Amino acid sequence: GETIRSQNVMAAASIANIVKSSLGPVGLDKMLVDDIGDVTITNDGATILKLLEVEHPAAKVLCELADLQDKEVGDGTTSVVIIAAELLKNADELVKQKIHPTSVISGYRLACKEAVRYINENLIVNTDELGRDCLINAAKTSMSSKIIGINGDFFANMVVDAVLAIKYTDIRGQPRYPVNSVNILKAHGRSQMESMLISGYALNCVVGSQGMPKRIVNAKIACLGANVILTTGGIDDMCLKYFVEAGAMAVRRVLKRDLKRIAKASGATILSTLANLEGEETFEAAMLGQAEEVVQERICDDELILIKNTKARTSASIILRGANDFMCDEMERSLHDALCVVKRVLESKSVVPGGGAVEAALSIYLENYATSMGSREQLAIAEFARSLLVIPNTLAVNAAQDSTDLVAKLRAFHNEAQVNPERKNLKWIGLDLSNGKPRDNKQAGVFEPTIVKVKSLKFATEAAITILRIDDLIKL
Amino acid sequence: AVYRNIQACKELAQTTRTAYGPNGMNKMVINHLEKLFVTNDAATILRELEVQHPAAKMIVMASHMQEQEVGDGTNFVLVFAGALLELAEELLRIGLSVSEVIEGYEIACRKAHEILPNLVCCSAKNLRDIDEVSSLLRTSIMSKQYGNEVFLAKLIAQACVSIFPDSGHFNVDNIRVCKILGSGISSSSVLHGMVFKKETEGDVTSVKDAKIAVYAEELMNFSKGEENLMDAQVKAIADTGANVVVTGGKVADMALHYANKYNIMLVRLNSKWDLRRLCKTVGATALPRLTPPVLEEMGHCDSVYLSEVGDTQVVVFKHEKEDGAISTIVLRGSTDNLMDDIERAVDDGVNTFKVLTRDKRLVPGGGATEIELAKQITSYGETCPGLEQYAIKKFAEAFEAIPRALAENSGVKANEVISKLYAVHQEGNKNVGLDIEAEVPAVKDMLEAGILDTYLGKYWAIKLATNAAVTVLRVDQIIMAKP
Amino acid sequence: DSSQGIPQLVSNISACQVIAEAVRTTLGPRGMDKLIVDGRGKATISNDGATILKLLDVVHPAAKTLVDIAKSQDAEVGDGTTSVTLLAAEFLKQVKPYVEEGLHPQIIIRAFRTATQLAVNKIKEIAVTVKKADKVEQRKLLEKCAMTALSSKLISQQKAFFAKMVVDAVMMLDDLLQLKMIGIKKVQGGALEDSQLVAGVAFKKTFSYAGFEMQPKKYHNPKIALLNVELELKAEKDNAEIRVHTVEDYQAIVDAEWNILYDKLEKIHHSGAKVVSSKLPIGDVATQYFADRDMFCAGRVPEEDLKRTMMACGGSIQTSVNALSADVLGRCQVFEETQIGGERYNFFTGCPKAKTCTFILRGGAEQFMEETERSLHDAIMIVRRAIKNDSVVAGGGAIEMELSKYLRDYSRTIPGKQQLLIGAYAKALEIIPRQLCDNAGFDATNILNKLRARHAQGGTWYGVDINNEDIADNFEAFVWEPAMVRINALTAASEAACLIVSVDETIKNPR
Ligand SMILES: Nc1ncnc2c1ncn2[C@@H]1O[C@H](COP(=O)(O)OP(=O)(O)O)[C@@H](O)[C@H]1O
Repeated sequence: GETIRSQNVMAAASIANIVKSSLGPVGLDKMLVDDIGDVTITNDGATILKLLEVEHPAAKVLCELADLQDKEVGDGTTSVVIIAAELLKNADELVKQKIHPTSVISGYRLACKEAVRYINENLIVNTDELGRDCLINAAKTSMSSKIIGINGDFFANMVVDAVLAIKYTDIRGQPRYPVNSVNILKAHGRSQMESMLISGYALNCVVGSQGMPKRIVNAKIACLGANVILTTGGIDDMCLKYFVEAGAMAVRRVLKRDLKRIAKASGATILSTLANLEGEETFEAAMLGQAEEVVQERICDDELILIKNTKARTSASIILRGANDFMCDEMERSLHDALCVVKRVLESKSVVPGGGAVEAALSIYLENYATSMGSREQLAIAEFARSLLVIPNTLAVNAAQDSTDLVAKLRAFHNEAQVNPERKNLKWIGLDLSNGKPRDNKQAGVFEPTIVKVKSLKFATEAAITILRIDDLIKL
Repeated sequence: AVYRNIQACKELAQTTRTAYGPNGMNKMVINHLEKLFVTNDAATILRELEVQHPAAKMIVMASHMQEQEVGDGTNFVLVFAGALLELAEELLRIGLSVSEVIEGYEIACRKAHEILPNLVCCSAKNLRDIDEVSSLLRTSIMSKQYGNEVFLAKLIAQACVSIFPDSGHFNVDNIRVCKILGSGISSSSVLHGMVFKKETEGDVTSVKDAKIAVYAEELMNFSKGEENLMDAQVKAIADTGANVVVTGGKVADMALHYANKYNIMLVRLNSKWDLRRLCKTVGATALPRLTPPVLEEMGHCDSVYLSEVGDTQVVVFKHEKEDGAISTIVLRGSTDNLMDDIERAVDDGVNTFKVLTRDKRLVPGGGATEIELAKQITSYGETCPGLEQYAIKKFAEAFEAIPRALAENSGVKANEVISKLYAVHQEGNKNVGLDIEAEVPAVKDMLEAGILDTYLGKYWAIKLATNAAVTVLRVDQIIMAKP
Repeated sequence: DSSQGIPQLVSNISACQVIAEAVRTTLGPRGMDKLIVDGRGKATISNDGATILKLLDVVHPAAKTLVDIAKSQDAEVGDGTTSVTLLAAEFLKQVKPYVEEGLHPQIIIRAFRTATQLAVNKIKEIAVTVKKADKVEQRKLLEKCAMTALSSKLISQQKAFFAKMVVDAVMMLDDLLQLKMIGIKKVQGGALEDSQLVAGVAFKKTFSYAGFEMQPKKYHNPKIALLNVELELKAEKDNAEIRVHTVEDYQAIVDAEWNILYDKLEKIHHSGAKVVSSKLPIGDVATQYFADRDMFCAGRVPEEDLKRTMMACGGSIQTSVNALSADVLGRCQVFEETQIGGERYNFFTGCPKAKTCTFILRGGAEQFMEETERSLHDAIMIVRRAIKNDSVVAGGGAIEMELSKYLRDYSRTIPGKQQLLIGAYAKALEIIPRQLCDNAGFDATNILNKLRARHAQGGTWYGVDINNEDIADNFEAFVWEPAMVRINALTAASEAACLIVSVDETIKNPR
């Protein structure tokens, strides 16, 4: 009914207002007062909906909306709920104008069909790997909101050098980049310019006895006449004295992740026990490494055993020397998170410029597509475009800017591109969330995957069809 | 019972806070005479909006003094005063007294009167030209009737230039405006002397007379006796020699024949206010009886004739032999409601230059000089020791509310405007005011645009506004009595 | 009684919507009627937007703004007030959710004045002047437009014969066309084919007194007397009552009473009035005076027909017979009492100042003759405005769609706050072709959705067909409207909306 559907709209309208200001990097937080009394404050919108417990059947459709998006993609689930929330506000207005929900469903499915096509006609391929570099520029913008920006080209080049040396396919010619990355640590080398990049993983452990040398160029690395012995089970004092007699550099009580990273970096496999169920064997030339040089570097208060130039490493190690504890700690997370920006861009190879440019540019093509279909599908496809402009309109408030200006300057640049393909027209322009202005994402480096924007518009349109397909209310 | 007086004046400002500036909102004025009016003039709001709270009446009587000796700055009286008391509540929240705050404003009023001449950048050239008056009257057209900046700038200039040669004799009472139903503003014109839209009832063309006098058998016998009675009245007028007779009431069909018999020009004016204008120009008063032949109550005019301007027969009352200082601006408009709104913008322009008959000094507006004035008063407040710092510092922030009104009324954010107005003045870029634009929150130089206020107007506007905030704050409790 | 801010504007927005809803279904030729009752109980059934608002008399001030704006529409155009108030309120509805989003009301005025000036420039771009297109005579093309105005009406079958009288009725007038000079009279009986067109001034002629086979009707150069005096013997206004104390004087009291009518009719013979068109009735005795004196007379005529005769013959209506002279009498070439429809009728043909005409309507029912009067008057208007203004556009809601395409496509390339405001201004222009489908019973969803698809393909003159539930070229269908009308109407609409949006506070003087 007209009043039953109005209650499903006002119900879902408030769910989006709860996670409206939580989306984006400068989003507002909210308190999560459970039934006991514990208050929890978070900024991410995905966990808000997980703990947002409100009894309404029309609201639970949006709870399962993000669960399916969390498993496949795992990001941007909050923006999926806002798109579907605003679509029903406009769809109910169609019903007020004597429009049946059936015609709105078929129009939304075609508006979603052409939305994927127009995205595919504005995609960008994996590039800037050889011959050209803005990946420097792509990572330089990732760290503009921190104090690290005083030295742009120095730290920016370490991001490109740390993401390229870790290349490995390992599955059917997939190549992505693993969850594990370079081990970033800190130091006190009296300055920030002494930060050096080494193309080899360093083990944060001590060499044991002082009489043995901290340098060895042996090929055999025994991972549990190999000199570099690694064992998490522990080695006895009388046992280490025999390695002094043998000339080996043993390390005991090593972490499994640090040993496995070395076994992956050295090409070895972790040996659990020596006894092969009947006797005793050291497993020679079965799980030993292949390396050229192994030396420990003098680090302040936490020495690192540096291994260099293995057979296949796909790893590195950077030392962040600095002046004070504040200067080094802040650049750790700015260096590891800014590296994750280009990591996914170089991996999931079909990407697209985001930053509000997708939903804004789609509002122009689908507007004209409505005037080409007809037959009780124009107002449905026409209003699908106005629902997508709320995402950049929402970020306009989170960025503390004029709500109406940023969305409009973004549309006028994309409109000139459709008039004619000349280079004078601005193409692929986003919005700078840190400053509140337009910004060319191709030069700034605001890229996003293809599976994010495509699946979000499908799940948001499919869920809104479910809430609008409901046309009855029975209570026992 | 002090804050209740502050909340009373605070509400009175918020009504005219939106009617300030060129992008100000209009007001749905419902007259007490069962009439509807729509305008954005702040002076007309208080005439109809009967504010019975006597605490706010002190601000209204100050605004009434802004009509005497000056014809501009009415929003300054209501906005600057209303913002002074809003911040005064912030002081009493801390625990300050009322006398120290009053004394701090009494000192700041003396500091503000000394900074204003320093910000006088340009002034009028004193050439009595039409381009000089029209170029400077753009400030009076602002916020009274937008869009007619081109039409009224020249129309108002034409009536004042005829009197400027009469040095020290320019007055608003010498410029009487008339309005006629028409297509629009394009059909407006300007004429000399007194021009009335009503045509001449008689067939007399021109006359140079100075005497203007403003005012079954038995059944057919008295009917013809009335024709002899009316003839005896025009004969009594012919005995006096008054060839120009202004009729206030209705005219008989036979009187039109006798008016042409003795060669007497007969003009009808049904509007009483138009008849009152003749009382103060030629000396002829309106007599109640049927044409008293009183030679003493007749006026003096060098020439009277009929004219046709804009396809409208209008009688001319000019003075050729005498010097002559009367001018009539005849506007045309289809809607009587909007046509009267233009009539008020004309009176606002005539009175703007009436003050410039004195020492000609002008100051740029648009948030340029108000922040420059608040920037210098804040400097005196920082170094001046004693408890007067809190009152003088907030007296500068009261000047900030005016450009904040120009920002919000223009749809522009109020905080972003003052942040940019203070940055340009920190570098010394004086005379930089807010640019009127719904999309551009930037600023520019107002002197280059041709926006210049009256230095003599801001003086009395800042004095009467601050003295009203003292008169309202001195009264801490209103107590009723029964005579 | 005062209120300001955001919610005050909503009171004026939602108040103007009620005025539009009161005349929402009256737009178009097949629009629904409305019934208004005064204190006397008189019920008026009509679909005229100007008559509805003139009798509603809403005390709310915001509603009075649209009435004064529509009053000017009769001055600048002449009609079409329903399109003004409807389109004036549609601008206020689409901007309602944006007022609550934190936007200032004055920002919309900079957008409406931008779109209003942009639309007037586009009207002159697409407008086509049609004077001698394909060298078809103007009298032929105007009849093709007259049949379109009478299409889907009571005389749709024989509309080809009626069209000859629509254009010829205006051709007999001078260069300045005027509908007030055109009269329409209804005669009981006869078929739709038995209709006629009288270039002279004819009246109902309800004179049902005696005097048959007398008063010779044929005159060569008669003199039309327009009197307002009753010429009855025992007249209610002309009588005598004297009381004397002499038997022989009572005879004289009837003589002096007899002299009231006799002397008054004698001045009519002194002036030489052969035809007397009087407002009040004429008794049976006075009818014989004109018969014996070789004259004609006819009373019981409304005042509407006397003024049509006043400007037709060039005379002036006089009250009494004393001032009856040649300066107020008329003149014509042919005058004869006709028996059209079985009833007697008079008409003056060949006057020097014959700037008027009369249309005789025939039919077997009075309700059929009333609808044809407005259908015929509607066909004269299309023929009237087509002659005065040769530059016309695609009417029937076709031009409102092109304006919605131009202002929307232009607002897309306009950065700043004007995209959703001019965009909503373009979305509000689509309501006229949306409501004419509702006012005609058609499904506005299927028409408007399919109508906009043709303009994207390039349709500039495709619009709504009032007859068939489909889309057709309104320019080829002789559905024309002037350019100045759509120009002067759109500016008045934005003048009403911009004046309502500019107002923010409501003030009431207690008295
Ligand atoms: N277009 C504009 N540019 C700059 N300043 C303006 C503009 N329009 C109005 N103002 C400012 O608004 C103030 C008030 O103008 P006005 O309406 O003439 O006086 P009041 O507000 O007392 O009626 C002026 O001091 C002027 O500086």
